[PDB]
Parts: sequence; structure tokens; C-alpha cells
Amino acid sequence: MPKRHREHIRKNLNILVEWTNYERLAMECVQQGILTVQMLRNTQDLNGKPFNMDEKDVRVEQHRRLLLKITQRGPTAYNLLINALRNINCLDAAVLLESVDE
Amino acid sequence: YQYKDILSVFEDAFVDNFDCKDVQDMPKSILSKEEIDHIIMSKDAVSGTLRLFWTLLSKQEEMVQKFVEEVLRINYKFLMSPIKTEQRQPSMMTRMYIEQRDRLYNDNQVFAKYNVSRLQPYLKLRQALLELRPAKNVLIDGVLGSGKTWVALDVCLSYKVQCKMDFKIFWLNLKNCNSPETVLEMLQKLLYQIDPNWTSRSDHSSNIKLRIHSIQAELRRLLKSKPYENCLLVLLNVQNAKAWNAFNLSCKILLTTRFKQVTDFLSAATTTHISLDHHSMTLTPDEVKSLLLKYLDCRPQDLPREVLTT
Repeated sequence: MPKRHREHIRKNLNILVEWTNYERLAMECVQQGILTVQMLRNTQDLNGKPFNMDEKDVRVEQHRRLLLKITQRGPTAYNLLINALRNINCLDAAVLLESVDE
Repeated sequence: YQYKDILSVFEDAFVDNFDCKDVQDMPKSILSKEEIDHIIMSKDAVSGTLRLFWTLLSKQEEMVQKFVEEVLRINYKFLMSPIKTEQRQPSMMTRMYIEQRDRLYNDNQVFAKYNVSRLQPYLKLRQALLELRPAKNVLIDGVLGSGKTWVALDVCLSYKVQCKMDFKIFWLNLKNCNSPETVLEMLQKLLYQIDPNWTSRSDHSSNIKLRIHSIQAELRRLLKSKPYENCLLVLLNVQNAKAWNAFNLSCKILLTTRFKQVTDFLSAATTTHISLDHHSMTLTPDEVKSLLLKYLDCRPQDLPREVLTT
């Protein structure tokens, strides 16, 4: 997909990571065929250094990690995200996702 | 055609999207065991992907097809298409890049094969290239025979370098250029490699120096032409700042200073200066063992060497 989608996903990391749950999004995306075991393990995992800092932002950062991974996936995967988010029913983020396009 | 040549083009894609951390499905034969390790400790993708390319090119031409054709198809979905669309069709600019690059191997035949990539400097030099203004120049200085020629060619080879530089790169070795005749033929050959055309009527034996002024003016005029806006004229082993004093015609030149006088003559502001006699500039023990493996060519017997000399 075009770089405009990249700037949208990076600039809207906060709203996307806050509207959406971590585990539900992970299970949805992996059951969407978006991820394999190795890449989901990598995305969930972190440096291990952030173990010292507060867990409160750890999973969120991991959730942030998810975005940083899915921007890597093919142009239609974002549409899959559009689909996957509707499986989440987290449409508040979906409208913002679709706002930049068309 | 080939796969290895087309690899060097789109480093930007891999640094942008590819990550070796999630790609650890190594076939034993496609890699040398440790590099599905050493890439990771060597940062994420700025150096990890560069050394990935270096290692990938280290082997022969088949495991790269293995990488693109089965290793890549499991996880990367953007990434099938570019190689299939690049391997066969081969665009016009890729063709000229590989032509110039095969030329750059052609005129070396020693470093062209016996090279060992010294990452960290190369990592800290092409940035000045991607910045270099049409008037500035880059200085690199270090110990005699520091691979200054080696590293210059190493960095030059970066596809980014040819691509921005508009693939026009030209070399001059400043050997015995300490006489106001020793540069005349230098200017002549520079003209000829620029163009084998010359108005030989202006030759006046009255002033070899007035003649050098005339040729500098003429070659400067040729410089300020639409294609030659960014033509790379590197000077090798600058004998003295006097030689450069002729070689100053508002170009994206760059110099590998060999002597302290030469490198200290230049202004650090108007001319960026990079060292080699520096702790981080020098070679890692990994670099040294890679070189002794390039030469001795014995992995099991590599351990039989001590730890000395740099």
C-alpha cells in the first residue's frame, strides 16, 4: 500500500492501540491468517529490557508492536484489518482508519 | 540473468519493512549458522540488512533463489513480486548501474574479489554522500594502506551511491602529482574519460600553468552541463594540498587524504573530515578473522591464528 497508509498507521498508533484490546486483536489477526507462530512470538515479545519498567505500558507497547508489524503486510491486509476490526466490533478505530482514504 | 546483482537495488525495502528478527526459518545451507545470530546483535536493519546482503552475496547464486522462492513466500507478501518483476524484465537504470558496477569490478580484479566489508566506517561515510552538495567534498584519512582505496570502493559500490550520484563516478589516483606537469596529463585523461574530444589548438608551451588554467576553465564548463551536474571525481592518495589546489571546480568531489598536511589543510566546515586512526574506525576482531578467512580460506584452521596486527 502507499506510504500515506504508513504515515497514517504510525501517526494513529495511539488511538489504534487505545481503542483496541490486545489479546482479542491478537487472536483475531492470527485467526485471520495474518500472522504465523514465529512472527506472533516476535511481536508479542520485546527487548526484555522493558521488564524493568512498569508492566502497564508493556502489553500496550506490545500492542503498539502489532501495528508496527501489520504495516509490513500486503496492501490488502489493511483491508483485512478493516475486516478484522469489524470482528473486534471496535468500529471507533475503524472509522478513523477509513477516514484518511477515499 | 542473475539474482545477486538485483539484490543490491532495493535495500530500502528491507530496511523499511523486512526484519530478520521475525525471519528465523533458516535452511542450514542458505546461511553460515552464526549469521542468523550476528545480524541480530548488529542492530535491527540499518546494518543487519546490509550484512545480510553481504553474507547473501558471499555464497554462490543458488541459495539466493532459494531465499526468494521459498524462504520469502512463507511470511513476506509484498516481497514475492519485486524479485520476479526484477529478475527477468531488468529496468533501464538497473542495467546501467550493473554495467558501471561490472566495470568497477573489471578495473580492480583484486579488491574486486579479496574485499572484506568494513561496516562501521562504510556506515559512517555514505551519509556524507547522501548529503554531499554539488560543491562540497568528503575527506577520509588514516594509516598508509588502510584500505582507504578498499573502503572507498566499498562505499562507492552502495547502490544508493550510484543512484543519487546518477551513476557517473570517476576515479583519479594522485601518484607523483607534485609538479606543474604531473597534473597536465591528469587533466587530459579526465577530459577524455569525460569526453574523448579536445580542441588541441590552445596548447601553448609558453605557460604550462596558463594552460592548466585554461583546461580547468574548459572542464568546469563541461561540468556545468545537465548530465554532469553530479559527476563523481574522487582523488586517490592526495600527495599534497597543492594538487587539490588545481582540483577545485565546484564539484561533488571527495578525497582520501593520505598525509596529515593534506587533511589538516582543509576546512572541517566546508569539507567534512572522517578519520580512520580511530578506535571505532578500525577493524573488529570479527573483521580481522573475516579477512584472514578471505585469504587463508580455512574455517576449521582459522582458530590456529593468534590475535595481533590490524
